[PDB]
Amino acid sequence: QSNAMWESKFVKEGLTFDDVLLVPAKSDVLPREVSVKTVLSESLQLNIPLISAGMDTVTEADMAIAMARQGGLGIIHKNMSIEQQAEQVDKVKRSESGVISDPFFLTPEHQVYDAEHLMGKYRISGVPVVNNLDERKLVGIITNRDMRFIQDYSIKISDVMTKEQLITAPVGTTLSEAEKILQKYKIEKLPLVDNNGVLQGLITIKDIEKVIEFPNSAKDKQGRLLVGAAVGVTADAMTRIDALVKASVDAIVLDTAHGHSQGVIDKVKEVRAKYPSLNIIAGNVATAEATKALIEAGANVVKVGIGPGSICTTRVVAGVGVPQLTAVYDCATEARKHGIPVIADGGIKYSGDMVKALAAGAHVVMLGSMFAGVAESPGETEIYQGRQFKVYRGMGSVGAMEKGSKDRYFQEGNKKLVPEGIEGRVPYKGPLADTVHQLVGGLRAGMGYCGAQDLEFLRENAQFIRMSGAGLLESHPHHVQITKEAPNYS
Amino acid sequence: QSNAMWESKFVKEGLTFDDVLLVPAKSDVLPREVSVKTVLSESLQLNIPLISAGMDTVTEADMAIAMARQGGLGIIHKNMSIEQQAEQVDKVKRSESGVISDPFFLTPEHQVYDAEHLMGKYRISGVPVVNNLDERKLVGIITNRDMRFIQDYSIKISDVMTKEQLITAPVGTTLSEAEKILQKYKIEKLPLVDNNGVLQGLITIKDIEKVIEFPNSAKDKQGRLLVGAAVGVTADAMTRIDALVKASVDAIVLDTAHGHSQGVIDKVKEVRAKYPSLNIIAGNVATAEATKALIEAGANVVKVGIGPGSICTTRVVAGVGVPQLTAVYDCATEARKHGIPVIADGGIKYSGDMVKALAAGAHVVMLGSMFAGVAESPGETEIYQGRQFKVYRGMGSVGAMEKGSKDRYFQEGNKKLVPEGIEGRVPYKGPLADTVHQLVGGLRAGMGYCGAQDLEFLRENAQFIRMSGAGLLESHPHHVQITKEAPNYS
Amino acid sequence: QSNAMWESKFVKEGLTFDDVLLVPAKSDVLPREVSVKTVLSESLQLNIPLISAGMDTVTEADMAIAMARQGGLGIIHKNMSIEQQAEQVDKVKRSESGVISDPFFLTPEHQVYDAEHLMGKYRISGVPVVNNLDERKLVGIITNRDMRFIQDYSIKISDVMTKEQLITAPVGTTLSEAEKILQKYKIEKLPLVDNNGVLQGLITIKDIEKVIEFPNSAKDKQGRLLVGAAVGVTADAMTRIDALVKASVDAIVLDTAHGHSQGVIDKVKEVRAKYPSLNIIAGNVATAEATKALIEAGANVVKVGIGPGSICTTRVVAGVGVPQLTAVYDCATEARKHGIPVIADGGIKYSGDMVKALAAGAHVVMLGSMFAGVAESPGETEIYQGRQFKVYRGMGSVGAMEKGSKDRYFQEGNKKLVPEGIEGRVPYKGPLADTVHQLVGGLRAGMGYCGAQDLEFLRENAQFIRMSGAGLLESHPHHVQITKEAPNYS
Amino acid sequence: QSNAMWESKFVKEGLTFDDVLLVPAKSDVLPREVSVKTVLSESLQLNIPLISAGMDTVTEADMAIAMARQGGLGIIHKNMSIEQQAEQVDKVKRSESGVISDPFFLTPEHQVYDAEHLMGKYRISGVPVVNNLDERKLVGIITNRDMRFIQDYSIKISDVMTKEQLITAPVGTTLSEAEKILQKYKIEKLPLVDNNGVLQGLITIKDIEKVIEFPNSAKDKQGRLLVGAAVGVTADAMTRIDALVKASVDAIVLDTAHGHSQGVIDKVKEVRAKYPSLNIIAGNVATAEATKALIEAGANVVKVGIGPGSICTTRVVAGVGVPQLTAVYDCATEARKHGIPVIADGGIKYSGDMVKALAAGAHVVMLGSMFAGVAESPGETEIYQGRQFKVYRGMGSVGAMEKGSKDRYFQEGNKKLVPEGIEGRVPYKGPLADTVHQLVGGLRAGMGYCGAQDLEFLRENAQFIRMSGAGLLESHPHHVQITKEAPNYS
Repeated sequence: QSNAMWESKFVKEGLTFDDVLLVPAKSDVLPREVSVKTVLSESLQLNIPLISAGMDTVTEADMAIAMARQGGLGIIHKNMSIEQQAEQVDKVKRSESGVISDPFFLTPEHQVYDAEHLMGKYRISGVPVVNNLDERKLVGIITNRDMRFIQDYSIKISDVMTKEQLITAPVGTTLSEAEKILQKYKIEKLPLVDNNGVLQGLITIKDIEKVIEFPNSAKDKQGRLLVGAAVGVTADAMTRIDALVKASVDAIVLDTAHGHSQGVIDKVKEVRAKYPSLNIIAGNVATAEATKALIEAGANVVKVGIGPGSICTTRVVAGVGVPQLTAVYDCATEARKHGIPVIADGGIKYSGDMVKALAAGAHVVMLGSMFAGVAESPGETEIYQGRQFKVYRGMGSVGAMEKGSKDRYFQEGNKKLVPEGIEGRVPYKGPLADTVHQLVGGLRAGMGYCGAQDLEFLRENAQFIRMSGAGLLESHPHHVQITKEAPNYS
Repeated sequence: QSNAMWESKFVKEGLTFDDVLLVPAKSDVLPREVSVKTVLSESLQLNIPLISAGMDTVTEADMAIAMARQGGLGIIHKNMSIEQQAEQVDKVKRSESGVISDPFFLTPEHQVYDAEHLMGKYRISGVPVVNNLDERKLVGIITNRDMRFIQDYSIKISDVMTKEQLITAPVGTTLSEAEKILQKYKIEKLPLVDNNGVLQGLITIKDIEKVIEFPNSAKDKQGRLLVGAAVGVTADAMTRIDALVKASVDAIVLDTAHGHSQGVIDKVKEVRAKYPSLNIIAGNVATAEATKALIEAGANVVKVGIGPGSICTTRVVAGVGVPQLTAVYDCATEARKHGIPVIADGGIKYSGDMVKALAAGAHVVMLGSMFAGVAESPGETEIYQGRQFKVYRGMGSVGAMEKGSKDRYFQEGNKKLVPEGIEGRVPYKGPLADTVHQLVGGLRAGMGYCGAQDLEFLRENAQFIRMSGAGLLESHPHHVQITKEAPNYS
Repeated sequence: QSNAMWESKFVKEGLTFDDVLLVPAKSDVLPREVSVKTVLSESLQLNIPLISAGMDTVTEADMAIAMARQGGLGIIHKNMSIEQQAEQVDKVKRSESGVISDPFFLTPEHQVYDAEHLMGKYRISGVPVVNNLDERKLVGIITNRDMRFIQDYSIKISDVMTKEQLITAPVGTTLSEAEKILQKYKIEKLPLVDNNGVLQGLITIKDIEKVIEFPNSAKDKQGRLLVGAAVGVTADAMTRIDALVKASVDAIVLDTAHGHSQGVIDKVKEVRAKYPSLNIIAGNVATAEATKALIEAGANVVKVGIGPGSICTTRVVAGVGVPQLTAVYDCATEARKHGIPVIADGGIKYSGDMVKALAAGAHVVMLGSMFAGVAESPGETEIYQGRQFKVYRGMGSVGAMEKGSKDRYFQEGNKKLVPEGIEGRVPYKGPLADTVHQLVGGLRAGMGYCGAQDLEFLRENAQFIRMSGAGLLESHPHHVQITKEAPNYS
Repeated sequence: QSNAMWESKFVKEGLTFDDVLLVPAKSDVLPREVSVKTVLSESLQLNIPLISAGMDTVTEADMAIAMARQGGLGIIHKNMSIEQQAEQVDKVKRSESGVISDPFFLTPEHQVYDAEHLMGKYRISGVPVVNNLDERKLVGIITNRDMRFIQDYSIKISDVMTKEQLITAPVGTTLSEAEKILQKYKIEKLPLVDNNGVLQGLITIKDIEKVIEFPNSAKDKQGRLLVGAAVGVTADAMTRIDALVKASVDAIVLDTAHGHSQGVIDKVKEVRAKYPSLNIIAGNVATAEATKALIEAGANVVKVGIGPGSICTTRVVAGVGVPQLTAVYDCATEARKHGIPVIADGGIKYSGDMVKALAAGAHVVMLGSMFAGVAESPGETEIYQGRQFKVYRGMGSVGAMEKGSKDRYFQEGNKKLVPEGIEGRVPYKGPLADTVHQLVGGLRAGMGYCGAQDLEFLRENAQFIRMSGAGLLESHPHHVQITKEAPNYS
């Protein structure tokens, strides 16, 4: 077939969110009752199908805590040093239930400075103290309550801790039973020791009251919040990866602009080979062939989308891409054959778009722009025309690339950059929870319409219908002047 | 066929009003002579193919009176209490010919307050008086003319009514013969009694002069204006329905966002089972399958459209919908097999759109936005830039849902809403009659072009032709500066 | 085939000017050398494929003179009385060579008032005088030169005409030979008489110098400018037609909004039957079937287009129409079978559009909006933002209908109108000739590209290629700021 | 097949840049390593696939020097006299290595005026002097250093040149060896003479240091910069061509609006016949048939595109054209059969567009608008709203045609023009090099995505995917406010 490539140049046709509507269907299930949980793997389980993009304007520790608390996942960005990125991961892991099996501790010879340091770093209200670092016999605890009486923090621990026997509990004490012990004895902390009195761990009422406050939290087997981390394909990738895995990261995202590059495929094999059980998310790919190549290399999740991002110019400057809905569907067709979930990354303006990507076969969606004006996002708020804004930049933008996204665009050494992205700003949105509430609300409605009691049914079942540009103008509100909008719509 | 659902995801294609034009055809019938009447059922017969949407910004008693007087139908909204909604229905039923068979009456021991109450409630110029409530022997009539001489309304009826024998007439006296009796004896009221003088009814010149004033009125077998009423699927639906049926409502609209929901199907069976002859309009559905399921459940009219409304965000936030012209056609294809009419609800900007929906198979169209700035619509007029406006909100909007449209979106108990609609404003349009005149005028022209002497011919015969976006720009006025517009166009 | 009509509803697809480009082709012919002439019939022959629409804002006598002088045809509108419309036709016929065979004349007993009247009415510089009305012996001529010495015009002709034998010439003297006689004897007028001296006719240097000034003029066999006239389908149509034919009109346009109406078909048969040789243009039709029905009724030209006009709302308000390029092609396919030419009426914004309509099979195009700001058009110039404007209204607009276009919309008696058109304004364009120069220039270029030495080759040969909306944005100028435009483009 | 032409009128469908995206593919090659060189012929070899359009607002000598220095090609425009155009070509040829084999020289009897003239004309820092014009024995050199001591330039050379034996070198001395000789003896000039001392040539450090400064330069076998020149089809074409060939032009562009015109085909045969080895670029053509006809006539490169230009109105005014991507593909399909390269001329807004045209089969792209605001372009900078602009006009614009582009539009003698183009302005872009850097950068990224190590692989391999208008809005940045843009994007 000498001329086959040449003749098939223009045959393919793609579709995106605005070309298409979901067709309503026979439904015995109400929006209220549907299940929105998704399993990306046995060690990664979300209560909502949402991930925040690793981007320096989108996700850092607080955003990751917030997302995890709602049931989704944050991906900490790589535009910081290895020490810095692993420190962020650790903060997220230790937000709740973090010191139960692996406590920090001090000796009476440390200064109050150290105790202030740990408490502020992890937001944990007390620090257990041991006789020395070898034996680790618990001698007492310095807490936030002890702290308010201390003026100069340069003093040694032994001076501020007045002994009284404090209530401790055996190893493997559990939240539910710690809940009554704290209640019964009227205490906020519960050190865990063995029969020899050696400190094994610590439980706080925060650990307990956070379970009540965020009942939908996405957590590992130990009850700690899930967190992911971005890693590029660079000579230092394994080093970055090593420190992440030691910080108990639940997933890495190997993040590149072209997932089908041999360099990416090799890095995945090399990472899978060193960490057989590590959750590995790899992207971006827009095709079936690319999807199969990442999976065979050992990726256990595949991230889909080339160019669709609100801030990306890849399609404009390089001329390259696939319309996102076709991309998701093309990639989901392949990954389904392997029982592998895909992430739809980029292009989602409204909650409806999310529904469409999930009905096209994605297990989960990853959002940049809808999360950047949110309160937990890294940047602070800027003023334009009296209203508050937050900066949002493409990983392809010159600004982002100077701060270490260069490898993503294969620009890694270059003195003069050629950006695939742009810089912009988004309105301040308030706390993340409210944005998720609307997102999940729109999903529940659509699943209601499509008769899907859970996300699996939705991917396997839901049917779309294509429309014209005139079909799009009908779908939006039209030809009436809008006095007041909604959180779901503009 | 394991993979069939998966592969058919993107095959369907929809069309809306702007994608399409009607093809002109051999015509011996002029616009002037065509028949625009439609039968939704033997007990529901419209002289124009128009219904006003039950929405709190669109239809209440006056709008329903106005619509009925022009030949269409109002649907009173449910965003009021059951007492309040049935009271509205009653006002519409009693506007004309309402007391002929079931008169109100008083005894001389009532106060003038009561007489003022009835006259103001029904806009009827006089109140018959009977000796007591059991016998009901007519002793006389207090009228608007008697009223102008009364200062304090706290006084008893017996004091103000000076006896003179008044002209009465036998039962079953008819408008045409009442017309000459009032004329012959020079009177405005004509009580109806039996041989024992027991009040049976009342006829007024208003009853007579309204037939002359609105020759196209849509009326039941008794000559009273038709009226419909909205009912949601709620634990209290039957209660609401019971009071409506007792107020002589001609149709209920069971109104939900997803008509294909099992909960809706069951409610229809349950209502059909209790009221075999009640006119039951059920929606909304966008498909053939949904249409068949409502009909088998006992719906005798089906209402079509998901998302197309000027104020709806359903398609944007939930991602769900079908382009309205395809929806109408898909649903009309199914209902035709059963001899069941469909209503096209939502999306109509211009009179031409109306024609297209009817040629696509709808028996009738239901309009929200084109009727909201009209004088008879419930809200009053707001000022923006010196011009008068009227508020118009989607039943999906937060505002509407707080006032009781929540059940429509399956949000019925929810503390935090996720709206499918938005709030806006429309220009004040003057009296309803002028808007209907243009609507019906555009319909008559199109039927002229398509060679259709009536609406049936139009549904069975008319052919469309699809066009591009460039085809749409040609169809509108283009590339000339508009100095003055028209009532039909912008 | 019970369900065939129902299923074929959406199958048809139309195209308009903006959906399509002409494909360039092998060309040995330069723009300069191509022939742009068209034959609508043996008695109607244009040197350019252009007609001005009969509309009260577009064509009256001067516009018709101007158009004819350039090689096209004016259609005088019917929004004036029968006397008035025939008077306009007569002015156009008599502009050049009008008195050669049928001269006006006076007797010495007429007042100078009469002579002033004729000269001003026809713009002819002199009036022949005869002894009396029966014999018609030429006694002399009162001219513009005689006039400048006359103060009071109330005086009798005999008083101002001082006799000198004047040079006359025999009947059937021709322009070329009159040209030398006027030159040889140094005179501006040349009365024509017989051997008995009875006035037969008159020739002026204007008649001669106009042939030189407008070498491309569209003229009848007698050398008089061609003119057309609009006629509606009304009880008075034949009366209007009779006076037109007596004024030597070359064509009538039976003009209706729906050409496929039985009423129009019957009127054409009835007119064809009374005037077998009259040129009859009938429209509007958008289909093949309609085209065949008009032709069999006796129309010898068919006018095509429903809704495409810059000022028409027909498609919006009635929902009715066909995209103009498909309309032209569909109608041209049918008329070609009969050797019948079609006119493309409406929708042409640029000279390129014209080329496309002709390549789609139209013999000629009819322009409203491109001719309304022209100097010869009936309205005068209005001021908006310091620049000069001309009003332009759709025959469907309320304004036009009040002035007698009602029958066109089948509204003929109606107290309350339902308009198919709108009112607007266009910039003042200067003399018509400059607008035609650009129009014809664009046509010559396109015919150059398509390799067409004449219009026939262009209709039979030229191929189009369809494009998207993105194809349209490429075709226009894009993405550069325009400092100065051109007469061909915006 | 009597009716075949008639029925095939609407079947063809075209695509342009915005309808289409490139599909990413398996890639072992990084953007950094890909080869962007193209061979238009053995005597024309570019290091980047870029040509600047011959247009009076785009390319003259400096632009041609700049383009050649970056690896592309300038085409000097024809809107100047033959002397003037050949002088421009000569300046480009002599920028580097121009006097090595064919030196200018003077005799001591010339004035310093002559020496100033040559140095300023060619930007060469010194002028060799010979005893007389026949023998041509080198007696010395007047340089820029000698010049700074001279006040009145009217004096004879012999007076200012103080003799010292100067270092010369044999014929065929090469840059690399001249580089050390200049270094060893500390001199900036190196005259070349034979054994009899007859001046053969000259080498300067500029010749040497330019090779280092512009390592990617596009050069002929002699090491001189490549340059092209525009020629129209006119009675004087050969004369213009003769002087160009004598100035050592590397290519002529026979430039016409319709390449398929017999007049163009004949001119190509006639030019090919007189200059069998001359590089001949001919256009414009949009079709396969036109492409084959130019090639058989002797064109060795074909230039593609009718109407797509940012400033062209051809499609609007003449209605003529083909969407550029289809045009390139249709023409590349034909030329590939002959081993003939095509140029994509017009329509490229962004670097991505460039990639698409090359993947559609073009060997090279030709840019007008992207190069007009560049510093080396002929016009100077205009002020609008405080920012600097550069005028850019279409060769079809009235302005350009008055200055001699008339023949291109077959308007060659015409008193009154009918333009195919428009006049506008573009922002000042700074030095050309920066614009090329971004252009080449975008190309390298796209080739990275498509897995193409060189341009051949890209044409033979790369696959596109079609998208809707909604697909285009996704591809651009969407729905976020842009605070700062990039050089690649807007």
